[PDB]
Amino acid sequence: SGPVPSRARVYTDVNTHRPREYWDYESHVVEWGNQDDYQLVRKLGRGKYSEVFEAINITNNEKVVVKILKPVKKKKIKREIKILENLRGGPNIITLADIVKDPVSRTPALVFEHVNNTDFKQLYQTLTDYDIRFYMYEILKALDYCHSMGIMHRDVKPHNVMIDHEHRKLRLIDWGLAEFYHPGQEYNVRVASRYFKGPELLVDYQMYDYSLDMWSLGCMLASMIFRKEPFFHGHDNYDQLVRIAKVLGTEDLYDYIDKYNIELDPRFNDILGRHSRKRWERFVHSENQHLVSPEALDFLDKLLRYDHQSRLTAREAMEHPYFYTVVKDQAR
Ligand SMILES: O=C(O)[C@@H]1O[C@@H](O)[C@H](OS(=O)(=O)O)[C@@H](O)[C@@H]1O[C@H]1O[C@H](COS(=O)(=O)O)[C@@H](O[C@@H]2O[C@@H](C(=O)O)[C@@H](O[C@H]3O[C@H](COS(=O)(=O)O)[C@@H](O[C@@H]4O[C@@H](C(=O)O)[C@@H](O[C@H]5O[C@H](COS(=O)(=O)O)[C@@H](O[C@@H]6O[C@@H](C(=O)O)[C@@H](O[C@H]7O[C@H](COS(=O)(=O)O)[C@@H](O)[C@H](O)[C@H]7NS(=O)(=O)O)[C@H](O)[C@H]6OS(=O)(=O)O)[C@H](O)[C@H]5NS(=O)(=O)O)[C@H](O)[C@H]4OS(=O)(=O)O)[C@H](O)[C@H]3NS(=O)(=O)O)[C@H](O)[C@H]2OS(=O)(=O)O)[C@H](O)[C@H]1NS(=O)(=O)O
Repeated sequence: SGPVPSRARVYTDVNTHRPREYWDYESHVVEWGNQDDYQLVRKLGRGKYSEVFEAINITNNEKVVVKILKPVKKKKIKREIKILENLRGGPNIITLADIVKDPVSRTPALVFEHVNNTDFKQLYQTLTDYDIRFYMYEILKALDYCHSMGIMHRDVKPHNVMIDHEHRKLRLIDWGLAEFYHPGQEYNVRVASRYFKGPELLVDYQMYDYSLDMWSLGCMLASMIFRKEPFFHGHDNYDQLVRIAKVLGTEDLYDYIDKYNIELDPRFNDILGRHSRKRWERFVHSENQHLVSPEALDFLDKLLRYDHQSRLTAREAMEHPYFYTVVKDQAR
């Protein structure tokens, strides 16, 4: 009889009470600049939607990052630009410095403040328990800020968390998948990376909200305290839900399905089966035990829930005992 509607527990009508210009990005007017103001120094990477370069601003010798966008709908470019502008200056949000076009190619490119990146692959094993708590708290600052501004990131993963460990700075980047939250809107479930997709994406429930990001955060946390990246490592979008079900159990999954009257893909009942909810001690061993504590397990359990409404909000997560010490150290 159709899925049951859902509304965000927090920041439900933030966009409704703001002026139309804030969230109606299709009508945003962009003043494009000349990319000749920047000389590309070196290539940093080739992402899924763009190519990234370290560049120099020849007008003031500023080190910057130039993200030349691959051919995509101008609607998405406007969306990312508008979101970056609305969030500019927020805590732990990457800063859009300029918006330019190649004078000959007319290809759009976004200019960002430079951040001294540290690769998460080599940084995982460097992180102590306290470092994990600290950087999780910083990510929570960024997520709560963007959620309070009516925006869900929809692509939270280690690749999109730049960390300067020398100065303990953190930036949440890559807002090309972010969207404005509007109550009752049905969103595309073909977003985010497979390993960090919330169950609502895998079962094709389109009326999701900021809580999606929180699920992603949980996944990240599970990979850090357990030293298993990625934690839910599925072959495809169906095997991803199967890998989740083998940990969280199938009982809560089918309760979630029935609560929202979600029409499950018939190829799921052939592979989901019946699984108990595993205790987290199952994943603890001598190599990761120093990163696991009762507080970490309680926090992670409150993040990884099938029901998106029952997940902690970013603000609620910032108040968990797992971060107490961090908060204590931040009062200095
Ligand atoms: O520029 C600059 O910057 C510079 O600056 C400075 O330097 C200076 O100035 S001062 O002042 O300072 O001195 C200078 O130098 C400059 O400026 C100047 O100049 C320039 C140049 O000159 S000339 O010579 O050239 O003139 C200029 O500029 C120009 O222009 C501009 C513009 O235009 O803008 C630019 O361009 C670019 O970009 C753009 C954008 O931008 S913004 O701003 O906006 O950001 C773009 O455009 C876009 O596009 C187009 C086209 O298309 O082509 C148009 O559109 C239109 O049409 C369409 C059609 O369709 S069809 O169908 O046919 O195809 C429509 O529609 C749309 O689309 C479609 C499709 O796609 O298909 C669709 O979609 C979707 O959806 C649907 C839905 O349905 S239902 O069913 O649901 O109901 C579906 O169906 C479908 O299917 C889908 N599709 S798919 O594919 O996906 O599947 C729809 O329909 C839609 O979409 S949406 O999204 O919207 O929804 C539409 O609508 C239309 N529109 S309108 O507007 O018209 O109405 C347009 O135009 C647009 O669009 S929009 O959206 O945006 O609106 C373009 O393209 C570009 N180009 S390129 O080349 O690059 O590519 C630039 O800049 C230039 O150009 S060029 O060419 O040159 O390059 C300016 O203006 C000046 N200034 S003043 O002021 O002075 O004048």
